Amino acid sequence: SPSYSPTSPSYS
Amino acid sequence: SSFSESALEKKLSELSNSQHSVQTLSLWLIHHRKHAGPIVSVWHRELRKAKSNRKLTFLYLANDVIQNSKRKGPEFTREFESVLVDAFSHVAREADEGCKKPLERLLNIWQERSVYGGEFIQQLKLSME
Repeated sequence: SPSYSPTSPSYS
Repeated sequence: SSFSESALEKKLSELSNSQHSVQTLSLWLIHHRKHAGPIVSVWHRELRKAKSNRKLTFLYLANDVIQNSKRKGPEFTREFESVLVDAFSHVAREADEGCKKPLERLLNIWQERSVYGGEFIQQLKLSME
């Protein structure tokens, strides 16, 4: 594979 | 690797847009967060030297590092703040120019082959600026 997604980190 | 500016430069040269590439380098940078100042400085210098099509990926790395660093400390959030305005300005201009390149190449072909006259080619060029 997937391209990076910037929502992927778990930080809320 | 141990942290060094040379090791970071080599890792940044290989940074791709895959989730895995961004995540792996982000994890290494967080593991060496004591060197946040040098990390951010090298990041910023390499962003500017990078090919326009790799520049967004640098901002993705920043995203990953900054977000994932929150649970450890405010060092990266603070260090990045000094460079992110320049980074965004730079990537905005470059990604714009980069995305227009195929259009410019087409106009250059049109000029070389006299598909239209120079005056009209200049009008087309101006319409993209």
